[PDB]
Amino acid sequence: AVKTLNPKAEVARAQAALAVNISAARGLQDVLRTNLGPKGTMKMLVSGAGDIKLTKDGNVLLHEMQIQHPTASLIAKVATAQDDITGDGTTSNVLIIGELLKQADLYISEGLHPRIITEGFEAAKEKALQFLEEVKVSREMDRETLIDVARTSLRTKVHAELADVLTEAVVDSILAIKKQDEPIDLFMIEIMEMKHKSETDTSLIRGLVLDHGARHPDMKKRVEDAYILTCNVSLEYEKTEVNSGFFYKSAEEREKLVKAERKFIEDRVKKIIELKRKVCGDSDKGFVVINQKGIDPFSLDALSKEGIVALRRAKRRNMERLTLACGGVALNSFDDLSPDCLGHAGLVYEYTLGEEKFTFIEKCNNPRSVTLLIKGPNKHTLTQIKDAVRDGLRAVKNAIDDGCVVPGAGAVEVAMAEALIKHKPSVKGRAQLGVQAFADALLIIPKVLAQNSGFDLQETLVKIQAEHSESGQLVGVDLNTGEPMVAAEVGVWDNYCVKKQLLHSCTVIATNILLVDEIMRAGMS
Amino acid sequence: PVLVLSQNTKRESGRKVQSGNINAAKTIADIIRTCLGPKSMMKMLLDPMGGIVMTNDGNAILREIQVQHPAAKSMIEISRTQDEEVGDGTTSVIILAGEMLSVAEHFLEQQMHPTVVISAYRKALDDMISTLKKISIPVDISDSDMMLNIINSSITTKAISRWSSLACNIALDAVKMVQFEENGRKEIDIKKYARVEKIPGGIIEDSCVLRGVMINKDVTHPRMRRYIKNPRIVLLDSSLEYKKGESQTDIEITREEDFTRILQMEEEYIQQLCEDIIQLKPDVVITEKGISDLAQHYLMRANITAIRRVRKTDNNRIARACGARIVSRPEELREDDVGTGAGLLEIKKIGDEYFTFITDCKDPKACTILLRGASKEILSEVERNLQDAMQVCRNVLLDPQLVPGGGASEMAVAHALTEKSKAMTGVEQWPYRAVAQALEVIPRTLIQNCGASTIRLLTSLRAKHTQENCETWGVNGETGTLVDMKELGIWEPLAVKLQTYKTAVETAVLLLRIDDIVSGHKKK
Amino acid sequence: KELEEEAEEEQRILQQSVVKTYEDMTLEELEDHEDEFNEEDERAIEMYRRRRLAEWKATKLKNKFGEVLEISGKDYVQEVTKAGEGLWVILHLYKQGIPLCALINQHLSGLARKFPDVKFIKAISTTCIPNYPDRNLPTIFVYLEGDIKAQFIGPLVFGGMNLTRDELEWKLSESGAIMTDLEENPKKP
Amino acid sequence: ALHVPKAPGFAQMLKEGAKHFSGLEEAVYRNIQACKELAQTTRTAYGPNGMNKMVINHLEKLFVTNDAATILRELEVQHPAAKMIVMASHMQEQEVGDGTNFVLVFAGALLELAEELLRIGLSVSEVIEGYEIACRKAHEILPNLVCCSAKNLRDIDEVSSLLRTSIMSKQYGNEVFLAKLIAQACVSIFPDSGHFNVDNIRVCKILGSGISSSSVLHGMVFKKETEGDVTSVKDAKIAVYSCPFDGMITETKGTVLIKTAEELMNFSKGEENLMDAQVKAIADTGANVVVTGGKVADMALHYANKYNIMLVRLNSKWDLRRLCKTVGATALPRLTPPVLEEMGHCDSVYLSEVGDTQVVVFKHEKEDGAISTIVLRGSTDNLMDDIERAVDDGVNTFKVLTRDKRLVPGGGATEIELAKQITSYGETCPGLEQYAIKKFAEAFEAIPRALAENSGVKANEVISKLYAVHQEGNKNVGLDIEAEVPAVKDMLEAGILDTYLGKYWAIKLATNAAVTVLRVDQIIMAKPA
Ligand SMILES: Nc1ncnc2c1ncn2[C@@H]1O[C@H](COP(=O)(O)OP(=O)(O)O)[C@@H](O)[C@H]1O
Ligand SMILES: Nc1ncnc2c1ncn2[C@@H]1O[C@H](COP(=O)(O)OP(=O)(O)O)[C@@H](O)[C@H]1O
Ligand SMILES: Nc1ncnc2c1ncn2[C@@H]1O[C@H](COP(=O)(O)OP(=O)(O)O)[C@@H](O)[C@H]1O
Ligand SMILES: [Mg+2]
Ligand SMILES: [Mg+2]
Ligand SMILES: [Mg+2]
Repeated sequence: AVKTLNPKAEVARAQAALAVNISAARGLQDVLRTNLGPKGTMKMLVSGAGDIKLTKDGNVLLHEMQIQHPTASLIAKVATAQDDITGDGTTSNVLIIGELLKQADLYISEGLHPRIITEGFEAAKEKALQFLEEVKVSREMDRETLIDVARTSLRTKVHAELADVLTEAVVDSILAIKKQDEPIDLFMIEIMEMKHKSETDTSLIRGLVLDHGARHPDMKKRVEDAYILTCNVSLEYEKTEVNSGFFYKSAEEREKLVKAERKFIEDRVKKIIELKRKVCGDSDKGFVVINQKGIDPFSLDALSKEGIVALRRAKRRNMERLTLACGGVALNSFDDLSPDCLGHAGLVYEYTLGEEKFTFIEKCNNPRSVTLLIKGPNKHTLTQIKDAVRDGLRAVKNAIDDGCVVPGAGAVEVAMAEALIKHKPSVKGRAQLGVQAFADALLIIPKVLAQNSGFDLQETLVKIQAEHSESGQLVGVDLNTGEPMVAAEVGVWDNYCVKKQLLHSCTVIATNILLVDEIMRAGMS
Repeated sequence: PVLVLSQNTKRESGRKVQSGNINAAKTIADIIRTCLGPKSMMKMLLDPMGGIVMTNDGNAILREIQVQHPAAKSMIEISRTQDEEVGDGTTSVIILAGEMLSVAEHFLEQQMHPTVVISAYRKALDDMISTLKKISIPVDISDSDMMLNIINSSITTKAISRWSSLACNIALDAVKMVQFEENGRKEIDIKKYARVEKIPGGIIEDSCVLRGVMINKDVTHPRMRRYIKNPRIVLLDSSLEYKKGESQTDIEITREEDFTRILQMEEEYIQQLCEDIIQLKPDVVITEKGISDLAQHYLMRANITAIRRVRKTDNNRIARACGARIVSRPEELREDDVGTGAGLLEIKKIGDEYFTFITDCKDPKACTILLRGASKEILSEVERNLQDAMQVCRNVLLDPQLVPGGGASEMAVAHALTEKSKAMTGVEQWPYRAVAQALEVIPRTLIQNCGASTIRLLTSLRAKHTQENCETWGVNGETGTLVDMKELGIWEPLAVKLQTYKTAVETAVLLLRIDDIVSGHKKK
Repeated sequence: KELEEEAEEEQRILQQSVVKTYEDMTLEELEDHEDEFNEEDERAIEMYRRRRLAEWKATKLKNKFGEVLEISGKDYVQEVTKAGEGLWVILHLYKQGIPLCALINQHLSGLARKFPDVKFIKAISTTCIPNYPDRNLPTIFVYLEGDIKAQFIGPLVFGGMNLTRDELEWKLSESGAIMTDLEENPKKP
Repeated sequence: ALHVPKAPGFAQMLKEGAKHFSGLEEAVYRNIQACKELAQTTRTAYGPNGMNKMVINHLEKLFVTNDAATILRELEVQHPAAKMIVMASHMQEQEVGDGTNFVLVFAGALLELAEELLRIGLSVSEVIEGYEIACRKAHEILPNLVCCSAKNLRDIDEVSSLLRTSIMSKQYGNEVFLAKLIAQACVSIFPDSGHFNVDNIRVCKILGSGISSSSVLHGMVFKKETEGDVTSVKDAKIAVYSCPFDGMITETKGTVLIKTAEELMNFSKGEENLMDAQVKAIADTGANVVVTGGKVADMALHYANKYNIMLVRLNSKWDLRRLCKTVGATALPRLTPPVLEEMGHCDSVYLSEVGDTQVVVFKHEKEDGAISTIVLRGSTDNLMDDIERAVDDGVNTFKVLTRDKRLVPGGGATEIELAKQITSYGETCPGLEQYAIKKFAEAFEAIPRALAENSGVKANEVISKLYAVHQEGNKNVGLDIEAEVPAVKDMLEAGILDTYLGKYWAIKLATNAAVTVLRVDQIIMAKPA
């Protein structure tokens, strides 16, 4: 009752709040359920400028939907948090929210209070956590299992051949990791974009690809056996900080002063030249200088006359990636130049693309940082491949972190729903009916897999629980035929942490929405 | 034409405006009447900036409400007052104020002047404070079980109640880690040194209070170690690069050997500063300002991890945790200013961000709560509930008294001062009993919220609550029954209840002393 | 002052006008923050940095005056007409009358110091204009290139003795001079 | 009952200008229709009988041309699927330099046939997989269709003949002349190391006489005038500078100090003497031409005239580097009279007028150089623009001819043969996907028909004749142009050929674009701003 105090205020009371929240969640679920699984359909999205975005991700599509509803934004940021921490499982998140809300409203419209529904949801979440913990299979994460997990994720994101090539590239990328007890750092596996030849040409480069090139025309365009000097010093003209100024009396003094002002950077560059000549000028062994800060054309020419190649204005991350891949050491000052400060590369060359130049460093002895080169005919293909490889990388890292992987294709959801149904007699109260809702809520995961494949939801599902009879395996839905299929034998895998995050976040957000009895808009003026 | 006052000035006078004032309070008391009790209902608020606040507590509801009626503005200010002073009892005080005005309106109509009502209200306030202090029971601070029970009582009515067995512990730890002894006297308990930080995504019970400090920074240089076992931390306030100064210098160069000499002077100044830092052998250096490339190079050559710009509050809590001290001029960096005791420094990666932990430190006096949840709003509500629990824990550590909850204390004081009023005579006895039955709303509010019938339940409660020291008998709002609060075991700090009563009665006085309104004119 | 946390800083930046939107800083605070800027757009921020550095060096190249230079009627033609392309002058015609000449003379030195970008010239009325009336004691006849751009002749135009330090900046700039770092038309009061 | 409310759910939570198209008939069919419209707006500009089209851009600039990429770029397109096809055609132009009109026609044909199949009752996935299978089959059989691989790439006549067939698609009348000039320009830059660049063939546009007055010179032409007083040096040594022809100054601000009258006397004399000494040092090395990248001082100009030094100013870094490449010099940041190894050698430098355009010429007289320039004449700016587009297409054809020298017959021969092979493969394949395969045979029919469509003959008649002849097996017969009746003739003998790599990339990109646009079935447009 704030319209008495604020005449221009929007109020939705108990039944109104429940109805509007359930309707918004149903709308989001109905939009998002047409893409879940590898059988989903792409979505083309156009912004104000006119750029085209082809996507199937739950989070990307959910952000680029033109929606204004409050609860829609609530579930949107739930989904983006889940994407940020776990890596994937966003569309299924939205579907699960929608199904919890629909079942809760179905059981509330019959004259019931949401409190017992939420109590049943909590009990069902505890039982589901126990079952998920007891159903996961723990193995030694090897090449084959990682190929399986990444293939599942990329087959979800893109079509068959591109999914397989991306799966191979993604696994080979996130398999060069440090000590087993050391947690994985995913910044080292960097993504580079090239509007270039066909989409099947994307691959993994052992060294690095840099968007900058040799700025001096006379520098050599390919060096075979390269020393690397990664630096952070500025060969650019750094003027005196405290507002200096030259004062002379004749043109000769002017010339002497210009030579004097150049002398400092000339000495700094001469240090590099001396280091190169002392290390090796022999047998066409090239020298590469990679600098984060700018380099002046005077110093460009000075280095070029010595047969050097110098890279200026590199990213901050690239210094770390190079000292991990090439094997040298980063430099912030030339006080102590030593031959051990140079990394080693077996090929450093330059490739042109229209007007852009890319420097490729490869044939390292044992890279610790690799790069993914994405090549495509048009920009939206590159963005789609980028999101796909991101999802695959996070999925593989999640599988690696904890040596456990859950059967996919909705088999685990069906099994844990059956377990919840069996446990339902042991809730000791009305809340058990809410537990029932929770169970049916999980069935939204396998059902849509049938719906997207063209099969009827009810018959194929009842087949799945029929196959979950005394022959009690983890059997999911086959998207090619619809007959129940054992997930483990075929290899449709899923990340255990993703399922855990779903079971937690979905229950929490559904419980909080079901407790909302008033939507308020006031305080604007 | 011809005017005395301004053209836009409007005036209202007489009982009319009085009624309006009362009604205004009731409207404010009507928005959040359903948020009181363990069976409360969440409310969603749409910010003008596009945000959403999904909350239960009254203050977080009213702070997002703008009212042009000045009586409602006063009520909102009262809500903020109760939130800031104690941190608990917002809905209780707002409901009590609303019902006190609602019951004073009846006497206002019966040609009774407001001044006698105000006098009776003040007398009732004094007597209820007395009889609320009378029924209090002490609490053993050293007993951790009772502390956890009190925090559970304060947290059972919020959204994180399901994780109470966790959340209480968190709060307790933080409140027992900030407890500090200042110079001689002046024990303190401040929440500037108890930071709660939200990291969306994860598991709610994965949240924990760290024995140290967490900030969202990264190591300045890749080669610097991201894992330090036993750091020796030195904290810097000033900058570590070369700065012009204050006066205008304008150095003039006429020789060939002054420009390069100036630049080498800058480099040697940086080297001298870094050597002054290094000579006392630190291991981690924290600065509130930038770091020059030469500075980090020289620090790295001595195997030192440098963390660049850090907000001043984070640096202050780091200093309080590690026992270090902030120094601005490095040449005066003493041995006593070096922070030893930090059990571990780790630069971890969470999601796609780098987070630096200085955890495992010995006997810290500052804490950071790794609060991991599912969403920004969920985490905001969780940290609001944690703040409420922290405030209650501080209140009970600064006040060893307790009082029964569930409307038991309210009914007890109501009956006590009713029996007190039954002996006196005069015209002020009627407002006295009006306040007596005014303190009765919150038990009725609980019975209404739990879904039970208030008439017979509250009649039975009041009838039985008259004899044989039953002042601890209240309502169980989970089952909507009448229980003895000793067995149910829900108690609340005496400070919260007395502050609630005082604030409600004072708001009633303030909005009841007023009979004229002049609206619309220039500021001064 | 700065005893404010992340949430308080966000509240302050939202309340001030809207937000700094990571695009409108000078070489000082975009250089000192240096870490809030997300890393996926390093090329954009670096291009912005290089363009702003070019702008700064261009501005410092044309900032070469610093202080007012006073001239007589001899060279007055050259510094009123041949001052240069794209440069405008001030031409404060002043005498030894205490109040207004004294205040404006003390203020123009500070303005020239803080604006080394625009020419400041002051001349005495007796030997700059033949038999100037001298009743209109202030006279700042601003020349854009060689023509009229503004004019202030009366002490009433300035407002009399009640002249502050920086409202002269707005008074000169309203005619189309170099921009101001100050708001409000009559500098408050 | 006078207003239908919005359906609860998504349709009620949409934004104001947002448009949501869902379902096959509401999104896929509309995309197909838009792409067909985009294809037919350019189909009339296909082949050696394609009419030029005039486009007024958003800035009111006239573009008369039949190059599909140019008219597609300078014509604002707002539909998403049409933007997809635009991107595909532009990528084809960037990769090869030809096939953009082929990409448009093929993508439109594929989408129209896909709409037909979807109407019949095939699924989206079935058509997509059939299209991919047929595209892989076409790529697998394409190399067997090649004939008459490029042999030399150095003989003038052979390369001119090879480029003439890539030139006839624009300016069908004046074909041999343009091919001859393009070949002459291209051969002189082929550095006999295999890395032939296309940025070393520059075009200089001079208004005046007709096309037949165009020429190629093994140097460059700048629309500039020398700043000195000496012109037409006979056999000059050129010095190239990246700094202004002035006494270099401190980067830091420097104000001179004079404390005695002697210094005030000597300042100007000393500066003048220093400048004279510098200019004399530059001049005594035998240099006759000095070119600078910045402003030229009046005193420096004086001392250039005194020692008879030609002084040509330049105002572009690209021009400076290209001049350095063509003369053999390198830009140096100071005056410092160049050492013997960095003094450019050119056979002559001129200041000449041809069309009231005073130009500076660095012509070589020994055919040697890394850069050659086409000075093409004309009577209108737009006609010279069209000729320049043709020269760019011919140069790109030569570039794609340096690698993968294989050629395929043109004039509809290759498309019809490929269609016949792919429909035989489809008829020799079971499954429900075969229908899609049988559509490629129709899609490859779109190309020759368009040619006939632009020649004023019957497309059905020429298609029937093409199949009738190709049934025998003479895979090198195609459409005849200007026969006043639908007829066919050989293409191996006629010299009408196309690069194998160009057709490969065109087919690949057209199929990719069609499949990608077919894949999507839901569109959410968002408030065009
Ligand atoms: N080849 C397959 N056969 C059957 N089911 C699959 C196959 N690949 C993936 N799935 C299932 O389909 C679901 C796809 O979910 P996905 O679209 O990735 O969710 P989100 O978009 O939220 O990440 C997974 O739960 C997985 O179990
Ligand atoms: N389980 C319970 N049964 C009955 N009453 C309870 C129970 N838990 C708390 N209460 C009562 O409810 C009140 C807590 O309400 P709360 O939402 O904390 O109010 P506020 O928002 O004003 O702090 C306390 O006064 C306490 O006496
Ligand atoms: N003399 C000719 N006789 C018959 N066909 C020709 C002749 N010259 C060119 N063609 C054909 O005309 C077509 C011209 O297409 P074109 O406009 O170059 O496409 P794009 O603009 O995509 O490069 C070529 O496919 C070629 O086979
Ligand atoms: Mg996925
Ligand atoms: Mg409370
Ligand atoms: Mg063409």
